[PDB]
Parts: sequence; structure tokens; C-alpha cells
Amino acid sequence: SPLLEQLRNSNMSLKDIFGHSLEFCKDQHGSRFIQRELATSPASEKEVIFNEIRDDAIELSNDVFGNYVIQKFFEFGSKIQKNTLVDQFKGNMKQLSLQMYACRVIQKALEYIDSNQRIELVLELSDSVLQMIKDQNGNHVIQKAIETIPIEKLPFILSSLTGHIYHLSTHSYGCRVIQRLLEFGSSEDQESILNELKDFIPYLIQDQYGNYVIQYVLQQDQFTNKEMVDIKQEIIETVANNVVEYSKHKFASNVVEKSILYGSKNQKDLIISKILPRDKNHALNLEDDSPMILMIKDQFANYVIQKLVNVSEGEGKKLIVIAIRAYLDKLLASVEKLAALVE
RNA sequence: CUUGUAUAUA
Repeated sequence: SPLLEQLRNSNMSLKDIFGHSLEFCKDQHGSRFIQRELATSPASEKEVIFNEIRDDAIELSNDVFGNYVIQKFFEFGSKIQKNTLVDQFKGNMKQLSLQMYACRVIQKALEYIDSNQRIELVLELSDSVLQMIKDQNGNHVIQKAIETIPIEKLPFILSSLTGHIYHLSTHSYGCRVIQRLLEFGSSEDQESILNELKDFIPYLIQDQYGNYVIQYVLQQDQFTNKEMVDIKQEIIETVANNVVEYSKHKFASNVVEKSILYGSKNQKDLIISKILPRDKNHALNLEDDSPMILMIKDQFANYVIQKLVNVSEGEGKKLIVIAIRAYLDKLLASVEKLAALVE
């Protein structure tokens, strides 16, 4: 097409492309041009493009390059224009949220439209909550709905999740949604999610996706509800019972690190006490089967040892530091990092 | 062991 050739080989404006706007949106270079202009163009030039491609808004939403232009009409468009797009999305929320490129439009839309329009569209997913969470695209729409709409207006999300909370916490996308529900949810909503997890802590810590859900609970302050305090303690105790093993684990090691980093004075000392040498003599002559030496030699546990040095109390730090120094004398990047940070 | 984990468009 002539106008597209005039663009790439050379400047034009939105008034010059009145005949072929829809053609411009679907092309890559033609789209990036329209995105650029919509940010700076006056209302008149924006209306001209809009009133031309308004009928093909759904098709463009789904488009590889056209979806950006519809996004820009939410970001830079007028109230009347935003309302027109919303009216086209009604009855199509399930479909659009599943589409690879249209879900990006739905997510952008939720950020810019008014509170009443956000819930109105999201209510169309009230019966497909589990479907959407498990979807590669639809979970991001759910995540966005939680972030943009108050939980008190979204009772259908958690109520459709009761009984599936442990399964989703070990799922790729579900763990992202659970974290979001714990963040934006009320005291009662956090209760309902953690009740279904307070029985399976060892499994979550060692899981490839669950350990992130654990890590999120670990980095919560004591300012939160009564449940969050109890569950945090359960995690610390569980890690305290298996300090050596968890630190030698690929996924669980990160949980140990977060435990000694965000845990309270008492909680932190409980974990270290399982590793700490008994006195000055034990630290100087450690056996190869002691907690310290089993951790320093390990590929994952050495980071926990490194993490211990930083967060340790004057008395505890004194015993750990000299224990590492003793290991260097008897005998990789793991030992290089411990070496220098001691010196 | 130049050392260790999860989000989808040009």
C-alpha cells in the first residue's frame, strides 16, 4: 500500500491516513506510528482515527500489532471513547481474556476505566475463575482484577477456590494468584487460604512453586492478623527441624534464607542454634559430619552460610566466622565467596 | 560450582 511505503522510506500525521487506519494498525511500523501520535495528537485527530476503527475494535484487540493501538485509546482516549470500547467488550470478557493479545487490552482497560465498569466486566468471569487462573493468559486478567478492584466486590474469586488452594499453590500460575489474594484480601480471606496450607508446610517449602508462597508469608510483619503470625511461626519451626536438609535442597534453601532474614529475634536464634557450634573449641575443630561442614561443602547450603554471617548476633557471629576460617585452612566459587567475605 | 528456583505480545 502507497501510504505505508511513504512512511517507512521517509513526516506524516493522523490526518494523512484517513482512508487506511485499520490497515495501519495491523502493520507493525504503521502501528508504532499511531501509538506515537496518539500520545501527542489533539482530540480532533484522535476522534478521526477512533471513529474509523471503532467497528473493528474486537478484531484489533486480538491482533499482534493492533492491540497496542486499542490500549492507547484507554490511555489517551476520551471518556466517550473509552465507554464505547467497553460497551463492545460486554459479553466478550471470557473470550478476550483467553486470547493471546486481547488479554493485554483487557488488562490495560481495567487500569483506566472507572470502578463501576471494572467490576461489571469482571463479573462475567464469576463462573470461570478456576478456568482463568489455570490459563496462560487468563491468570493475568485475574491478577489484574484483584489489583484494581476491592476484594469486597470480588467474593466469587475465593469462594470458587475453596478446596483447590493447595493445588494452585503448587501450580505455575496459581501461586501468583494466591500471593495476590493474600496481599489484597481481608483478614478473613487470609484465614481461609492459610487454613488450607497449615497442614502441608513441608511440602510447600520443597515445592518449585509453593516455596514462593511460603517466602511471601515469611516477609510479612507482625502488624498483620493473628493467622499470619501463627503460620509464620509454623514455617520457622518446620525449617528449624530440618535446617540441614532444607539448606541442601534446591528450592527449600531460599526458604531458609528468608527465614533467617525476616524472622524475629527469637525465631532467628531458633534456626541458627541447630547449626551453631557449641563453643570456641568445636568451631576450631569441626568434624566432616557436623551441620556447619555439611552445609559449607554443599552447593545450595553455602548461600545459607553466607546469609548467616550477615544476620548473626555478635555472640553467634563470633562462632560462625571462626568456624569458616578453620575450614579454609584444612583444604570452587562457593569457597571463594566465603573466603573473601571473611577476610 | 566463572556456583542456586516461577509471570505470558513487535
